[PDB]
Amino acid sequence: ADQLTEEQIAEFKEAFSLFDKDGDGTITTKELGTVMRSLGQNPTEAELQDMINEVDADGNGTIDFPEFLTMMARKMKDTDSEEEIREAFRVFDKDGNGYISAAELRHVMTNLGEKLTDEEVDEMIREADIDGDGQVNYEEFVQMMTAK
Ligand SMILES: [Ca+2]
Ligand SMILES: [Ca+2]
Ligand SMILES: [Ca+2]
Ligand SMILES: [Ca+2]
Repeated sequence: ADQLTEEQIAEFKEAFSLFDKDGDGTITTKELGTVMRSLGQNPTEAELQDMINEVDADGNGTIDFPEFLTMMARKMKDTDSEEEIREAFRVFDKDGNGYISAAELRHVMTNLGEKLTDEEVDEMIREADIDGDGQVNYEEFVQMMTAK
């Protein structure tokens, strides 16, 4: 589904409180980055406050529960395993040997649902593309899909 079930909201409520250091109803930068460090990442507060601000409904820069449900919905629907990402990466890569070229990426993301033109594909790539090679790799892909 796109919308959450009473079981998932329940648990996104149990997670919400668990994360909260003060015990209020707002998550800060500091609170969530501590979980993000334990789940294996390492953003800074700054890199946190960025993605906080985008997803803020009210605007305030602290995370309320309907914006955690909006966050974690958008997470939990998309990501399965991480293994799902990998196999879907090497579904997208036509030959399969490494990289999804601009060409390959256009065609399969156009078959998926939004129609992309050349420059729409280039632009998706370019912001994430470290080599400047015009291809999207697995770490660039995982970075790219995270962003827009
Ligand atoms: Ca708090
Ligand atoms: Ca807010
Ligand atoms: Ca390829
Ligand atoms: Ca690249």
